[PDB]
Amino acid sequence: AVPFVEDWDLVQTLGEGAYGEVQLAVNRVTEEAVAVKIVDMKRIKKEICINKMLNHENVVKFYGHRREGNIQYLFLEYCSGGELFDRIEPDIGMPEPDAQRFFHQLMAGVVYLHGIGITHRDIKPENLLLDERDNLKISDFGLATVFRYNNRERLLNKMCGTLPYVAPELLKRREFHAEPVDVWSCGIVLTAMLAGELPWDQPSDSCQEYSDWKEKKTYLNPWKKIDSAPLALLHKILVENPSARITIPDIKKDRWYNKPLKKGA
Ligand SMILES: c1ccc2[nH]c(-c3n[nH]c4ccccc34)nc2c1
Repeated sequence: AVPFVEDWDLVQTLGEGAYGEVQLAVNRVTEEAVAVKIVDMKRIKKEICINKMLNHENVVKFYGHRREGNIQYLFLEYCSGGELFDRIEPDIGMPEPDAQRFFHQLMAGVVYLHGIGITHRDIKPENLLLDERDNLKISDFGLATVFRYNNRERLLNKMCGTLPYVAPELLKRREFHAEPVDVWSCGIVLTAMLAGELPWDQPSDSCQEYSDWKEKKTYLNPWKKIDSAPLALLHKILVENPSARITIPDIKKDRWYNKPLKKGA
């Protein structure tokens, strides 16, 4: 019934991703905003697929796809808060309570994804978007994949993600469980929120700072910035053996996880 309701003005670049660009579009009638992620197939059927499965307040909403010959357009929730990456001040981090709130929302979203059998595989502050109220949303299912189907797990073997965030089993083992990889990467992001710095270049036995963590020398950065409650949680998440690593139901019971810290909005 409504005429030009389907015209959007491309208003500005939001981020020029590796595969193309995302542009803030705005509806000319309604003034609705959306990010339109632009992928030129000639330079994704899975990313569209996984996106159609998803519905949850801490996951970026996907509205639809315009096909346009070669240019793939993906029509996604606009988060005017930008990326979490930007609320982490270098060498400092952010207030404990802001962190603990963003960590509760990250867990929520991750519980939502594992429970529908999807693994995101690239969790990091650049992929954690914040709306106008400062609600966290998990973004970008470009690297993600299925790890339970018809209620049977499959082990992963493809190496992916982003080295400083990646679990150590994925560098040492041919095959590994999906869910401890995401947990692990959640703890790297926590460590960043609380110290403003990343602990190691990669979780290799050839990485001095990683050997230091494994040795427990927490009198060094970034751990000295951290504080015994959160850090105790981090001692359970960054455990090298993925079978011994804390799981999400157990992070929900953790003492700092349940510590009152913040006065509501
Ligand atoms: C400020 C700066 C960059 C931003 N990127 C978004 C954004 N929302 N939805 C997306 C979906 C995919 C990629 C980016 C986004 N909002 C921003 C606000």
